Amino acid sequence: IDSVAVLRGIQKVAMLVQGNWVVKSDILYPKDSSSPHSGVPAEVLCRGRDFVMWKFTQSRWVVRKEVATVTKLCAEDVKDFLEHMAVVRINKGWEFILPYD
Amino acid sequence: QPMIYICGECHTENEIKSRDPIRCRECGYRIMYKKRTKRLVVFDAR
Amino acid sequence: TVAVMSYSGYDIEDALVLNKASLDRGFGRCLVYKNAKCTLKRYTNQTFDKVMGPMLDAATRKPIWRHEILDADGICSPGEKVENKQVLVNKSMPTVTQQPQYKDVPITYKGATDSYIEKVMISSNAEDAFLIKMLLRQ
Amino acid sequence: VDVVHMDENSLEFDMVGIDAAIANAFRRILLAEVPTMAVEKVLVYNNTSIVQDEILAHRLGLIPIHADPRLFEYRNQGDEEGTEIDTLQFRLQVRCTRNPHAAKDSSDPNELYVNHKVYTRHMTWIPLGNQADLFPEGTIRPVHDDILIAQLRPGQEIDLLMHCVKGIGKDHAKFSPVATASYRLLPDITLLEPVEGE
Amino acid sequence: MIIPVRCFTCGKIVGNKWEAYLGLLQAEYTEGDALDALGLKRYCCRRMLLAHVDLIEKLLNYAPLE
Ligand SMILES: [Zn+2]
Ligand SMILES: [Zn+2]
Repeated sequence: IDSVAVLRGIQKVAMLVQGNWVVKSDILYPKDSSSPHSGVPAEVLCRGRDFVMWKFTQSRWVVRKEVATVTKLCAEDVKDFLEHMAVVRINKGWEFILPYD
Repeated sequence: QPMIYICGECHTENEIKSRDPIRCRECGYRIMYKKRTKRLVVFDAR
Repeated sequence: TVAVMSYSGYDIEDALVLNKASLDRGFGRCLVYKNAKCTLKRYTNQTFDKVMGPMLDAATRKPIWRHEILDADGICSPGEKVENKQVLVNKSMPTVTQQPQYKDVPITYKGATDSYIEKVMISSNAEDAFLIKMLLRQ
Repeated sequence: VDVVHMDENSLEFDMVGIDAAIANAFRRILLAEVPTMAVEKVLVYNNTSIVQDEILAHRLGLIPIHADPRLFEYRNQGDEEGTEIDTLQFRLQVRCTRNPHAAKDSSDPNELYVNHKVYTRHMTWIPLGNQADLFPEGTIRPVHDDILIAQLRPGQEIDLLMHCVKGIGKDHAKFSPVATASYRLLPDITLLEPVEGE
Repeated sequence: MIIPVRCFTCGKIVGNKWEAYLGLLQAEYTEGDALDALGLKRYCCRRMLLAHVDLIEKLLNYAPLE
């Protein structure tokens, strides 16, 4: 493969965070998608995801109990979105699933 | 004094009086539901 | 919560003893939903079924006992309890086999125990028939 | 009698010298024959919640009431109204609406709605006759202040009227004053030979 | 459909512990620790919260609304 020029393609679809790639927001949900789960429906708000992945860029992790009140949306959104990238440890949120390459 | 029905899709009062085909006045939805009565009912708490 | 023991002798062949203060607090509480539907068709002759209103008692200005729970449009209203042999739809069909004569064919609640009405559905097919469904709860 | 622990809504104590056939009698009286005040009649005006009216009446039956049952008498056979002497009367009336101001993302129900949870703090006591002066403010209430009853969506409405009366626990289990009342004999584990080492 | 007011076996008022149980699971307790922190000693009370399914939160999606 042309493994040097292709980064102007890959930059549009994935960005490197904590030594690893993380999927970009626009791949998963454009701005008219309905809630993917049962319970109370919710609207899409991609910066409500992007702020969470931003917090993983500055801090070590998301480290506090009640971020769902600060960002106002359902706990059933945040704890489901996180569950595709991480595993829980007691009280201190989630553990990043793969080592710091 | 008139009858008042509730639409099934949009929950709006329709007041079907004359012999018309059953149709919501606002949407196109064609199922109505009656309202709850105003008479009281008495239950046992058992 | 099950204790496995021989108690009171009413539990000999597969019978099992319950707790009276557990059934009162909500254990085993079920609901039974039934149905009662009625159609009102238009004939080839230009005549049609119809729902008369409640037939009043003139001395008391209240409806008769068989028509007690009916609303003003002849259909039983959601929220009220039905007893045995009360009507739910006050239907009348023509006896066309000059002015039309009607006979009564009411939809009555056959049933040994009482039932509460929860919702009454009114819709129409494309053949000008009116469809009426009731949901009954015990 | 040695009382070994007591606080709010709990008690532990010892009885020495009594036999099983009297301590068991005390346990059975505390379960089934000590009277309290609980809801029996629920009069319904416009229940539009998803909770069925029978199920709602059954849930409102089991809420404990802070009335002192030494002050009331038994309602007679029949007598479906009941007077100042032998009843109490609470009024639940909740209407659910939309919150007119919220965020645009608007996911949780706690920002979108108001009165969408019917707790038991929405019960308001209604006096009868002279009960306003026999009881000061606050002594006639439901106990727990947080019990979920129903749960609503905007447009739905709950309005009813309760009638608490006096009854014993042998009749129905919503009249039982205790969560659990029981006993055990006291152990005396004794050592037959001296146990040393590991 | 909804959390029962009392436990079926003994009679402890369980029905006010549900909104607190979900909040203690938002603070990332295990269930055996949250049920102990709420005050549920016996297992008959513990299975009221441990086995409950909250169907009314999902039945209210299909309810008619304004
Ligand atoms: Zn409509
Ligand atoms: Zn229990």
